[PDB]
Amino acid sequence: AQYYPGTTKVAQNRRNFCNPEYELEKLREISDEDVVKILGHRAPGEEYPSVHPPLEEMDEPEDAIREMVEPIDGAKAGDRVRYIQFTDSMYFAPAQPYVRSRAYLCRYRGADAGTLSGRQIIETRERDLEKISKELLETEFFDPARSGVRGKSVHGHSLRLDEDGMMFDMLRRQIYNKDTGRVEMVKNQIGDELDEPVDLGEPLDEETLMEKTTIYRVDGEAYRDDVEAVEIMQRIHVLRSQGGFN
Amino acid sequence: AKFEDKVDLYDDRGNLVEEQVPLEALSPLRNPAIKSIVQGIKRTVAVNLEGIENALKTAKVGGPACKIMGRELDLDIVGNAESIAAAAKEMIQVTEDDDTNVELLGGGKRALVQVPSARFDVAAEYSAAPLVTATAFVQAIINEFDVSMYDANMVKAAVLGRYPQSVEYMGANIATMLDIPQKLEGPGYALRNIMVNHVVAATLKNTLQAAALSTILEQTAMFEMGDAVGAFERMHLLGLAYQGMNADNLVFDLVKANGKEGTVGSVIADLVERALEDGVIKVEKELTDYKVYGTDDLAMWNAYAAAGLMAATMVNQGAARAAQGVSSTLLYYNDLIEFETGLPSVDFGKVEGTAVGFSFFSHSIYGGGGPGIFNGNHIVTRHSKGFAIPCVAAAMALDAGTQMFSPEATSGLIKEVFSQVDEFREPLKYVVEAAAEIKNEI
Amino acid sequence: AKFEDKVDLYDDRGNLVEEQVPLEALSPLRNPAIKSIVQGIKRTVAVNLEGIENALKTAKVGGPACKIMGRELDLDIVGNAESIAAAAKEMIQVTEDDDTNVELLGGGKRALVQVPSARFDVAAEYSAAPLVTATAFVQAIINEFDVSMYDANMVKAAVLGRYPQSVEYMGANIATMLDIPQKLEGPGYALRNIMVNHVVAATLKNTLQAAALSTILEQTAMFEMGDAVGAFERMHLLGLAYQGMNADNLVFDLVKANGKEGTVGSVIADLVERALEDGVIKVEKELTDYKVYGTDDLAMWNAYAAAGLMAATMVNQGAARAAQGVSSTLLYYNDLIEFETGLPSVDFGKVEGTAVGFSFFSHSIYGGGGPGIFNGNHIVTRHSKGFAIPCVAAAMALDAGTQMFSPEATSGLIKEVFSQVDEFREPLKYVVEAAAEIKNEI
Amino acid sequence: ADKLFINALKKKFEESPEEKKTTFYTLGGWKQSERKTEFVNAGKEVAAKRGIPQYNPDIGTPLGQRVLMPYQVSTTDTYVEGDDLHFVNNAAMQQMWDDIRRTVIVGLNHAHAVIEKRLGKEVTPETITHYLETVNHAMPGAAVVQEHMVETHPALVADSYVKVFTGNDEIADEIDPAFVIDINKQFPEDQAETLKAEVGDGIWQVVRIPTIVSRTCDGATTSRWSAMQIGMSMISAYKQAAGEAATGDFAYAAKHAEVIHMGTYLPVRRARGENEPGGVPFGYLADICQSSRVNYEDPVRVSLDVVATGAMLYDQIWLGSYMSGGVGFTQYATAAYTDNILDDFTYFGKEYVEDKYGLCEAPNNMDTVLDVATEVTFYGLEQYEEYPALLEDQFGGSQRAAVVAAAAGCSTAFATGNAQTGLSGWYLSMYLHKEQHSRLGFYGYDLQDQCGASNVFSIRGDEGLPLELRGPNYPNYAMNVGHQGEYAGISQAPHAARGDAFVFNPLVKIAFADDNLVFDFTNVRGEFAKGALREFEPAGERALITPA
Ligand SMILES: C[C@@H](OP(=O)(O)O)[C@H](NC(=O)CCCCCCS)C(=O)O
Ligand SMILES: C[C@@H](OP(=O)(O)O)[C@H](NC(=O)CCCCCCS)C(=O)O
Ligand SMILES: O=S(=O)(O)CCS
Ligand SMILES: [Mg+2]
Ligand SMILES: [Mg+2]
Ligand SMILES: [Mg+2]
Ligand SMILES: [Mg+2]
Ligand SMILES: [Mg+2]
Ligand SMILES: [Mg+2]
Ligand SMILES: [Mg+2]
Repeated sequence: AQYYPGTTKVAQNRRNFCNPEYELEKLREISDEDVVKILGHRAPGEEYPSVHPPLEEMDEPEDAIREMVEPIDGAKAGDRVRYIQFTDSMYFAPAQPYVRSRAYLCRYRGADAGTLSGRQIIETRERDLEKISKELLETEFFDPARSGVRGKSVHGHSLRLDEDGMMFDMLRRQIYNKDTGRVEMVKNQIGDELDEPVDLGEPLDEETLMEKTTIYRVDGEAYRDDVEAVEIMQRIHVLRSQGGFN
Repeated sequence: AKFEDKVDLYDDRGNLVEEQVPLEALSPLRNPAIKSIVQGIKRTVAVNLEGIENALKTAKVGGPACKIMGRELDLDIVGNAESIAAAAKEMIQVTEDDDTNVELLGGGKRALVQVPSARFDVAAEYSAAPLVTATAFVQAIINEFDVSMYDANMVKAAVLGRYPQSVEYMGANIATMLDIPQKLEGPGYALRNIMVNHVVAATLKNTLQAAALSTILEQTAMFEMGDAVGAFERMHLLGLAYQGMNADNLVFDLVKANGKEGTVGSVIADLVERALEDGVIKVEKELTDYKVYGTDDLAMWNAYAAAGLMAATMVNQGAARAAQGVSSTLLYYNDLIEFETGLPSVDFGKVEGTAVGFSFFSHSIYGGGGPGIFNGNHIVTRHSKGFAIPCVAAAMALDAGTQMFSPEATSGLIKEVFSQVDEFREPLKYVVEAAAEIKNEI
Repeated sequence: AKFEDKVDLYDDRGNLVEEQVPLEALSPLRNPAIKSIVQGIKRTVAVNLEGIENALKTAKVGGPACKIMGRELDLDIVGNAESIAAAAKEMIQVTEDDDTNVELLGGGKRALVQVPSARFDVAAEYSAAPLVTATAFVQAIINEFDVSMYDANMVKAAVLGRYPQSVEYMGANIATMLDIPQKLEGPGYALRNIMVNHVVAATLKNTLQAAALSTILEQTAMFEMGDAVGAFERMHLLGLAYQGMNADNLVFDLVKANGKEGTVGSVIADLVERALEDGVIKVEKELTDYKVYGTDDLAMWNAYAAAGLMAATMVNQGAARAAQGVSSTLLYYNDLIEFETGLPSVDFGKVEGTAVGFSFFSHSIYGGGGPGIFNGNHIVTRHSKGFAIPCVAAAMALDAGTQMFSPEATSGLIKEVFSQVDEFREPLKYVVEAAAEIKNEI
Repeated sequence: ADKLFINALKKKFEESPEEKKTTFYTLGGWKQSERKTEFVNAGKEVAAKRGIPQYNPDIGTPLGQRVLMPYQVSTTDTYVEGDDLHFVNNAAMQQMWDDIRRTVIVGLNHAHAVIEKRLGKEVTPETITHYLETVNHAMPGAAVVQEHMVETHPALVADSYVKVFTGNDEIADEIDPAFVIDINKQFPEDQAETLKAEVGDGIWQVVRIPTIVSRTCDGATTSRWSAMQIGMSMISAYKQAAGEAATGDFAYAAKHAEVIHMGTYLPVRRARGENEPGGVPFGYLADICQSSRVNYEDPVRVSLDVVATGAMLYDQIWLGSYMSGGVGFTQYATAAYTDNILDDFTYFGKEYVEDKYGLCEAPNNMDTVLDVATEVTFYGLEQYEEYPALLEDQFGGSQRAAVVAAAAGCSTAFATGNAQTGLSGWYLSMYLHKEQHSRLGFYGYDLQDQCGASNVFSIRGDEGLPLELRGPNYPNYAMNVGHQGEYAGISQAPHAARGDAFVFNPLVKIAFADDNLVFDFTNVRGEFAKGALREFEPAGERALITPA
């Protein structure tokens, strides 16, 4: 598949995030327990709650589509559907809202993705959400200064950065330590205090954010100069226009 | 035939039924099984005899939480159901042995009623079904027990509710799959105001049959609204056949190839490969490491893309066995396929636009609700001209129990009565059989 | 037969046509001419090609006083009417040999369109007639002149108006006798929302034909509403026969006896004497110098009193050649006959009550208007179940020019087109002939 | 020169507007703001008086971790916190809506024909003037025929009256001038000649019912109230029986056959009668705004005053209350009428088109849409990338999408002279913006945006309509903020560049050219600022009939 037109670094990064045969660069290690803490849906040690019984205990009648589509493991078990949500700064965060939803529906099964200017969300069965969330948090989808895990009070994507290069957060979930140059998550994504903070690594430096970003800007790569990407968007405009007429 | 196209027809197990049938043998205007389904849904009513009896004994009539103390009437309606049903049938029919059906269900607790077809060929619309059914049961109950002139108005309230003070039959103990003509968002929309959960209940959650019934009702409405007239008619018919009727086994085969491990993106890649293999699209220009595709048949490209969009919903929401993400599939299947190809998405962007508002109105505070409560007449999901709602019906058929407003919650009276009717329950069987029967008359 | 009654049927000149016709042969459920009229009403549209051309040339589209400067388009639509109508007809029809009719009138300034009955048998209601007609004419005008994508939306505004920003086709240059389904006062009302001036225009002001068309539409709606089901059916059928079909020549003979010098009161005296002579009423009790009449057949008393009410309208408003007093005749014919007899008036007081409100709302500041702008769906005149509005149609047929909102003011487009159709213009003929044809099948 | 938004940005923040970093969390939360401090204090007083907790800054999350900004009302030097632009707190905004809701236009042409034909009586300038004195007593709720009538208090209903207009100068001259909207006085000479030719010898009433009645009841009251009192004044002034058959023709004409409602009724899911915001087409909203007859040598000022009228009515009052409610949608609307931001972008586009093509001179086609809407979309997006303080001001993507696409769409229509190609430029701007920044608006913002290109030129039943006839009930537009008022501006734009006196209905344009309105429709943004300052005096209050 080709995913997206264009000849800039931005365009190639957008293709890479969509392409399941591109290996997402892993930038940091997070334990399974600390991913459950950041999510905030269950306590370490708590069994997965269920919304319905396991599919095996259901005995549904014959349906060729059900028989051909393998359920994800959380669906087999009857897990609740839960979420993880991110905000990405317009000052060169690596991922951005539509790049996420497009990539999630190429790489992940059983996925409900939503895009907005200040937040982007995925909802799926709980145990599968924990495995996807580890990849979202450990890889180049995430920078701990320019991206934020936030289930509410999302304001910041369009704000000036603070003195430390950190995006605004009304609830201060991610704290940069000026003495150490590392960021710690000190609350879960809905803003409750964690018993012990989770290290998220060092912010990426400016050269690496420019290598990895998927936003076009006049002080980076401008969209108007990626003339092949612009030509495809204008083509889809004109073809939709003519098709609705005759 | 006005068009040259032919399609191969399959069953709900993916086995060939009839080869090379003219496309117009599936048209709502020609297929006799689609006529029988539209006339059946115009004329069929569910009667809750147990609900009438309980409303009367408790004086709980006229809408939620309402009661009139002192007006209670204790009548053995369920115990005398046979005699009441027979008396109501004699009023509902036009002649003895015509197409009127009155059948008890649930040991007399419910009745399936099919008002005779001849009453509709002399009516402007479809309200004779609840109105003639309600009055025949109200008069049969008053006659069974000799209810007095002073008390009979309580029977009327328990059957049809607060109408005509309310515009709707608010609190009624009868139900239809159609809703009142005043609630149409525009003229021609009545076959669109049919709740997704009602289609999933009548088809017993068989995914292909729920998608077929929804596509039949949606694209039939597109005829009545004039959208399938003239330049646009072939686009609508091709959408019916490929997205709703599994023409050429394309939705089935894309689901088979992507069910084990697939995603919305893997279904897009398989559909683009199959459109190129079949000559529906071709490379028009090369840009830098990017092929621009064109087509000389936009209606057929739209129909292949629509079939892919239905298979992507079955793969994504079937994998989660959770309907909610159908709003995301309907958005990003279309968004991704435009940047994958340089061609316009399904319904020229109108599926994507329906899916942006449907996503918002199924995950926000402002309105909407879960996927099952939408319909082609809802303000959020009326905008695509038949290509979106049938995928919601497929996703709700696949849902294993994630919804509070499930078909068990909203549609149990519809389920018990309408799933008895073979053409509503298994319309993919009956409409393909009828198309093969008329194939040399088109 | 369910009923034993028979009636004798006459033409609009008072001559016998067919004797001893079973009552059910005139039922809207059985009579095939009533079926053809109702299906005709559903599928017929008037197209004003001159109006479309003038709206385009001036950019005056979207409702009263509206104009878009700089959007003017000068198209020779009436000069190319034949080609435009033929191209529309090929999109409107289903097949080559169906019952689609497209006919130019007025040198190409107007077209009569009858959409094929088959599009209705797979539709929920009747809006396919204006919506299929409008799109086929918009597409045929665009194709005739090769109107560009940038300008074509002005053709759509000139044909169908401000819809869908407005709920109605506000500013449209097409017209139908029915109105949109959202305007029904209740479910089942659509055959009642037909302006009295449109029935009088269609029937060319022939008084008996205007009364017969109005009664067939009102009483056919009574079946669709369920009012004519079970205990009430015979009442409704005898009303149709005696008030609308001149059964037994009762209406005609009352008018002949009272036309020269009679009043509403002289008609009442004759009708009471005729009821007594036929055995419909009899003296039950003597008070002091006052006979109290009774009846063993309330439906037949009601029908005879209904025939007298129609005759009283024709005598009173015919003598003035001024329709306004129909509101008074509907009130006091019923008020006088109850104190004349001790029996209930037409529709058990519901005509009298409709007449009270109609009188007020045709002589006051609050609403309503002249007789011609009422209809069975109007809030003021919906209350009688078919026994009032036909008299208003007979009164407006008899008006010699007293009304500002006359049929020439409100209904000229409807007159030109719909009076071409023989069964709309002269329904009494066709429904009589049909009743004779099926008389042995009842 | 400085971009037009620089002064406002320099007022909001201590940094120059180009600066990329700031500091947060040290402003004391809500305590930084005069208006939030007023609200905290008032909440405690409210909750004690009524015995139920109410406004409390410690419920939920703590506002004011960043600067709570002032806003400049565009074209003014007035700066206010955004709460002063919420419609609940702004009596000028409430009055703007009451003056539209309580107005109807009612012909006298049928009525004069019933008088001459059915009654056989004469109509002259004299009998019209006598009728207008009578209806100006009756219309606010006072009696002219019956004994023992009880009446409305004149000072509670002092904003209700009836005027007339006509294209016939020599009647407009012969009727008492207190009652006449004088076209020649109110409009420049070229627009006056267009408008008089449209009206011709027709004579039309502009009827305003009392604001206190509109507020008690609803928009569908207005044409009924108007017709009752026209009916009483026709009976009194022309000597009818007080209630005869002809009286019904005056009622049908005033209620149905010669009325112009400001809005048409709505479908049942959003059930509302006439004269509600969702029924007002975009062409009428541009003709209600009176900037066209004052600012006609500046088509950008005329178009942006229409955007301000429509963003406030359709997003704040209509979508943000009638169709939702709560805190609502103040700043989704304020983005289109504050800080001179839309003004900077639209003046750039106008200059681009005047230099390249000349106003109204470009081909009306897709080549022009692709050229102008792409150039103006990139200009507006570049400003948010060059000025960090501008991006932090219009912080929500939906606000930026509506402002950039309004400038692109208006500029396209200034080139073509046709609103439909301006609408196609609005949708192309959305698609380019979404790809440039990898975001657009809120979760549901581009439902109409993605249907948009395909429905601009469609001709199908519920799809096809010129933009001037569309409104908040066009199906794709029925739900979402950040579009409707901007579409009213695009509807105005080609007509302001052409010099046209009106956009869609010349009777509506004349009906608001009246200094007896409470709100001043020639200066909508000035009025919003007066209301924000608590300096506007609305009608409708009950002070005269309540204790001191
Ligand atoms: C969708 C529909 O809600 P329902 O699904 O019918 O509950 C509709 N609301 C809205 O459109 C909300 C529009 C204003 C709030 C969101 C603005 S983006 C209404 O209340 O009639
Ligand atoms: C009849 C109908 O008026 P129209 O005939 O539709 O103009 C209706 N008015 C009324 O019912 C007026 C009732 C109040 C005044 C009379 C009270 S007795 C209405 O405005 O909808
Ligand atoms: O977050 S949502 O798009 O649902 C609503 C924005 S006000
Ligand atoms: Mg690990
Ligand atoms: Mg095979
Ligand atoms: Mg593959
Ligand atoms: Mg006599
Ligand atoms: Mg005696
Ligand atoms: Mg600084
Ligand atoms: Mg002032």
